Parts: sequence; C-alpha cells; structure tokens
Amino acid sequence: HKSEVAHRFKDLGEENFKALVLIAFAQYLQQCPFEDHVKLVNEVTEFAKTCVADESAENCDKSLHTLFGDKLCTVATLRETYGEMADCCAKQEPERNECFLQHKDDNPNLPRLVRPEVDVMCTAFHDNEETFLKKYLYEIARRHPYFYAPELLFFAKRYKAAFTECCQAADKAACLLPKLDELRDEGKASSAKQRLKCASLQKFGERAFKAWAVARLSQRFPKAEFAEVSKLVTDLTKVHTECCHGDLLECADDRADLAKYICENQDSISSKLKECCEKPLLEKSHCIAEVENDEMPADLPSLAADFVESKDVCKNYAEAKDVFLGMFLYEYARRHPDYSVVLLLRLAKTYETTLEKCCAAADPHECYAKVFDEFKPLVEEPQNLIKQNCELFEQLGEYKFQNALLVRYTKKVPQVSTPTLVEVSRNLGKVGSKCCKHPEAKRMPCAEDYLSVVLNQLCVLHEKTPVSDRVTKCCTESLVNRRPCFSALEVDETYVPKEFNAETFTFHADICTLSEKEEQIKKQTALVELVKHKPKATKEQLKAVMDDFAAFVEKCCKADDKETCFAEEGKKLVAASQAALG
Ligand SMILES: [Y+3]
Ligand SMILES: [Y+3]
Repeated sequence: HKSEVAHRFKDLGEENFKALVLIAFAQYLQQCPFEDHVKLVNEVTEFAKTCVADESAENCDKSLHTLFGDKLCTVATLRETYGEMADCCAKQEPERNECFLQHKDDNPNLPRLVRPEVDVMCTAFHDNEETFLKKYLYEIARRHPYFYAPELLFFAKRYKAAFTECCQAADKAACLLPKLDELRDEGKASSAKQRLKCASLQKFGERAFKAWAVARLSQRFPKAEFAEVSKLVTDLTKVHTECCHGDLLECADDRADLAKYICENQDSISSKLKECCEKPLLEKSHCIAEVENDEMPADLPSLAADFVESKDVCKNYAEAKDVFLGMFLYEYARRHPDYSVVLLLRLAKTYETTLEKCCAAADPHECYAKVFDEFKPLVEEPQNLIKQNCELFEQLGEYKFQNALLVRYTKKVPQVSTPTLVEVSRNLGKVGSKCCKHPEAKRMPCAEDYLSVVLNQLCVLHEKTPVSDRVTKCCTESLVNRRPCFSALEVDETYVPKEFNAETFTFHADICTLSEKEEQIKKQTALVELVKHKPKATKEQLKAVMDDFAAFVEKCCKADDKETCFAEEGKKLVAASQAALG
C-alpha cells in the first residue's frame, strides 16, 4: 500500500512487530536501559497503528530505512554515549543507513549474564510472561548485534516453552537448567556459523560462496533443474551479502521474497517444503533453511558420460566454464547427499584443474580419461576417518572417547593451552555421539556441520594466542582443506617434556562435591598436563595411570575421611606413575 509500516504490521502481527522493533533498536542502542526501548517500541507501534488507520498520515509513506533512521536520531544521548555513531545522524538517506551499519563494533563488553535461582525467574515469568521474554530479547540483542532478529525470535519461542513446562514440574531445576544450557550452546553455535559464513564471503568472494550454495542446494533439491538451482543460488548470494553487510531490513525482505518464491514453485524444487510453506511468513525462511533432503530421481543419467566418457567435454567447457563447472557440482552433489559440501568442492576443484591442463593438451580424451580415479582417494579419506573414529567411539564411552582425542591432539600440538585442548576434544567427542548414531549416508554431512564450527573456534582461539605455525597454516589455508590439514598434523618429535609440577597433580576432597561436568573437566585437564609432561608414554601406560587415577577418586569420594585418603594415597599414585614413566 501507500505506507510500508501498515503492510509489515498487518503482514507480520502486532506482538511479532513489537519484538523485531525491540531487537532492531537494541542492536544499535546497546547502552539505553530496557525501559527506554519499551517506550521506543510503543511510540513506533502506535505510529504504525496511525499508518494502519490513515494510509497517508504525517510521514507514513516514508521507507522503513528512512523511518528507522529518523527515530534512531530522535534519541537524546546519542553522541554522548556511543561516540562516532552520531555523525551518521547528520547525514541523509541512503548514506545515513550505510553510516549506522559501519559504526556497529559488535564487541562492547557488557555485564556478564546474571542467571538467578530457578524459582525467582519462574515467579517473574508467571507474573509477566510478555515483559520477561521482552527483557530476554533486549539482553541477547545488545550482546549479539549481528544476530538475525527473526532467528532470535525462534530462540525466544523455545525460551518460553522451556519456562512454561519446567516452572510447573516438581524439580524445576531438573527440567529448566538443562534446557536453558542447551539453548545457550545452540545460540553460540548459530552465531559462530553466521560469522564463519560471513568471514568466508569476505575472504574467497561471491563466486566461492556461489560454488558452496550450488553443491548444498543440489543436495537438498536433487530434482530441481540446474537453471532453477542457479536462480535460487543467485538470490541466496544477494540475501547472504546484505545480511553479512549488516542490513537487517534488506536481509529480512530478500529472505521473505526468496521464501515466497520457493513456496510458489515447490513441485519444481522439492516435495519436502509442504509443511514449511504451511507456516507464517516469518517461520517460512527458518523452516526452509533446515528443510530435509528430497528423494533423488532413480532414472538419473550416469554423470561420468557428460564429463569423462563424452568427446565434447572441452568444447562444452569452453562455451561457459563456470556454468559447466556449476553443472558438474549440481550433478555430483544431487547424486551424493552422503558427501560433505567440502568433499564435493575438492572434487569440483580437482575436475576444474584437470580440465585446465588436459583440454590444452595434445589428446584431451586420453588425458582426463582416469579423472574419476583421482576422486576415489579424495572420497575414501573422510569415509575412512569417520568409520575408524565412529568404531572407536562404540568401543569406549563418550567421556572415554574424549580422553582418546585428548591424548591424540596433545601429542600432535603440545604447545596449545590445556583449556583450548580440553574444550576442543570434549566438543569433538560430542560430534562422535551426535553423528555415529546415523548410518554412513548421513555421518559425513553431520560431521562437517559440527567440525566446521569446532575447527573455527580453535582457529579464533589460536589467533588470539599464536603458538604453532602448523595450526596457523591449517587456519589460514583453503577452507576446503582446513580439516584435512588438522588430520595430516604429525606428532611433535621436537617437543621437550614439561617439568613435573606438584600443584598441577594435587587434588583434594573438594572434587567429590563437583558436578559430573566439573569433575570430568578437572580429570581431563589433569590428563592433558600428564601428556604434556609424558608425551612419549604409550596408550597402554596412559590408560594404566588414568584407570589407577579413576579407581583412586572413586575409592575416597564418599569414604571414611576423604581429605587424607586423596593426599596420602594420592602421593603413592604419583610415585607409582613416576616409576613406570622414567
Ligand atoms: Y502469567
Ligand atoms: Y542494500
């Protein structure tokens, strides 16, 4: 209509409109208290009601960017609080929005999240459900300025459901706390993925993202014609570029436009969009993004015919290299949803390389004949790693598998800080228990998802604390070969053992009153420091000390005087270990 505010309000819903407006303003004004934002939201809401009533009231036909900016400049203490952001309020559209976007340093140290007792929150929730979820969004929004506001709304919907059920049950802490921790982990995991996707765009460029998207969309929509997948990738690239740039308004519009188009052509894209295209406008974008892979046509031509066996390959390559390479990805990706996107890019990379030499050669059809024998090792490598690692995950527990990784990676890079080694290994153990549950046809894509974000946190951690040139090489190299680089890491033979530190290997009765997580991390920290001090001790000898130490703790914890038991007999264990490890 004449006004956009009216449409959006009516196209979305008052309560959802009031939420997005709250997040939108909270992401910029990361200082102004909660009560201030509520006033900002109400003023905007009432204004939108005026726009809903009169389709041409005072400043009602203005664009969202314009209207948003005007209200953002209305704040009194703007240059007196945020600093350079106020110079943007002296500009005009569309440069003013571009300004605001620039001055958005997403690292303003804020008071750490203060989680009270389980009953005070439940009481506050019940008294005012609406405002309890409003304060949730505010506190999160200002802490994650680049977090996609709609995605934060699905995190608030789960937050309500958790509190709605767990505040009614007998043991509220044995329902809520675990559910709250899971969300907090899911939230940081979602955040990390967005910032990784964006960092990759600002490193390898649009063409690189396009290649990633083709491979992924072809896996999800293995029926959709190539011309359709290309058009979806072209829209996804523009959507991803405006979201990484920091424009929530254009990001949310382009996502809505794409969600609408996908839902209007589902018969020509996928049959698995039936229930996603049932939902409201805002949930369409989210549902479609996590949509299950469609079944692949059984009557598919052999992909080796049009790319190797054919004698028009070089001729069909010359016409449009990227189009032809895109078709190769499309055909390979849709035939192999059990492959990681990263593996398919290794194959797509290899094929390009081989066509860039063999097509300029004397006899091409002779040169690139055996190109599919070059993929076999590229495919077998990850498959062999998964099968070998998932087998070992069955043999031991989850915690016992983490101990195996602890030893494995400490021996490889013993210079890395214990906490980084513990955090990485524990996370990597949880990948095993969340992927090995599936069969071979789901494991690799499952692994890729989790490994991508686990390997990036390590790379970010190591960049703040540079320690190994090898780890720097792995983090700075091609994103495709990131995981292979870490896999290829050899045991450090140069490394000289850390000297024995009594403080490091002294435990008390205090450990008995630690949660399973706390206890495990204390024990796993001690294991890393054992390998850093005995890096050439065998899996045999480590297992011996670990078990001797495991039996040691589960022998005085809940025993007649546990304070002396863990000090007196604890010293004997150290001495008993110091006899077998020189
Ligand atoms: Y209530
Ligand atoms: Y734009």
